[PDB]
Formats: sequence, C-alpha cells, structure tokens
Amino acid sequence: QEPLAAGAVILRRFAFNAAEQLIRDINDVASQSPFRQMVTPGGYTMSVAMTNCGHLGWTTHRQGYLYSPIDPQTNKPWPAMPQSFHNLCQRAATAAGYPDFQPDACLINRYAPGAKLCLHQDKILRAPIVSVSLGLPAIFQFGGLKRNDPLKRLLLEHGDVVVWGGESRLFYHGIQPLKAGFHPLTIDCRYNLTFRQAGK
DNA sequence: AGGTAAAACGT
DNA sequence: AACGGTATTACCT
Ligand SMILES: O=C(O)CCC(=O)C(=O)O
Ligand SMILES: [Mn+2]
Repeated sequence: QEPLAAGAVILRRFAFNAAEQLIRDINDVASQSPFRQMVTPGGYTMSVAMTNCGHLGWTTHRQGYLYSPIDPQTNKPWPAMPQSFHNLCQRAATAAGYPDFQPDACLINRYAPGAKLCLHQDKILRAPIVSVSLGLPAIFQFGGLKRNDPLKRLLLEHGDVVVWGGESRLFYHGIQPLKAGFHPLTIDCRYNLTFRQAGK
C-alpha cells in the first residue's frame, strides 16, 4: 500500500495470485462481448481495444461518452461481472480504504504494443476507481485536477492494483505507449480492469 | 449557465 | 520525447 495521492494508493502485486483466473474470465467475457477499438466522437479509432462486463459499460458514440447497459456491437447486455472480478475488486477496495465500494461496471482494456491512453479524467456519484494491471508492464501517468498539473509516472506490473477516490477521484491519468515484450500469461499484451460505480 | 468533447499534433 | 495546445468553441440541456 504506497501513498500515490490523497485518497489514492498502489497495491503492488495485489492481484498476482488471482491473475490466472482473472485472465480466464477476461476470455469468457470477450467471447460474448468482443474486444473492439472504439471510435471517438471526433472520428479517431482508439489504440486500446475495449469491452465491458457488469450492468454498465463505457462506450463512445457520436454524441459523447456513455455508460450503457447494452453493448452497441452485439445489441445485448454486457456479460455479467465475473465473481473473480467482483471478489478481487472488493478485496482491493477494502485494502485501499474503500470498504463500501460496490461496482456495477468493469471496463476491460487490452493494450497491444504501441497502444496508449492519453491523459483523461474518469467522469460520470462519488465512488472510487479500482484499476487492475495484467500482463506486460506499462507506464501509468497520474496527475492532478488540471491537465497541466505535474505527473507522477509509475511502472505498473502484472498484478498491480491502483485505487483512487475522494480528493483524487477526478485526477487526470493515462498510459504511455506500450513497449513490446513477453509475459507468460498474456503472451504479448497488457490488460487492465477498471471497476466503477457508474449507476445509482 | 454549465458540462462535454480531446480516453484525440507541434515543439 | 516530455510537455502542452486545442475546446481561446460548438452544441447540448
Ligand atoms: O490501463 C490503465 O491502467 C488505465 C485505464 C483507464 O484509465 C481507463 O480505462 O479509464
Ligand atoms: Mn481512466
């Protein structure tokens, strides 16, 4: 449990023991709602490929960003949140000092070599974010409330969990372009799980 | 009024 | 290649 910011902590290798099962469940989720690279409102295809599980999934469309109960690619509900995901999330939230967190949304990100996520805030209720890294390492940027607030850069390795909330809830953060490499469990990619409470 | 796109090129 | 401009507006509710 390392002090990233007010309300924020990195729990290194927290999910290491759970990771094989987590990855099996990512595969099961994506067999129903496939990974897709979404298109921004501005018309650019994101380098990260995404899917979701739980009641609500994050998606883009022409008018903005949206949490939706329906996957617009399949026209069916997102797959149910795996119990492995929910149990890990709750354990990590508890360890980070957010014992009452009840997520209803899990965004699954797959990073191939070169994929990034430019600095952004998680907007759209005042609950924490629990963010689980799997596979290849990546450099995570964590800033402040303003885009030009100085950035901490942290290598996130397989099994690391970052939790933010309270004063750091809306802080800008991001992922630098993924370096190529090998990981025994994911082979050639990084996955992240982002748990939120997106609904009432 | 106030929130949201940019979760996306030049130096 | 780290930093910051752009939304310094347009278009919604
Ligand atoms: O991949 C990560 O560690 C961060 C992902 C993220 O910020 C998001 O999906 O909103
Ligand atoms: Mn985010």
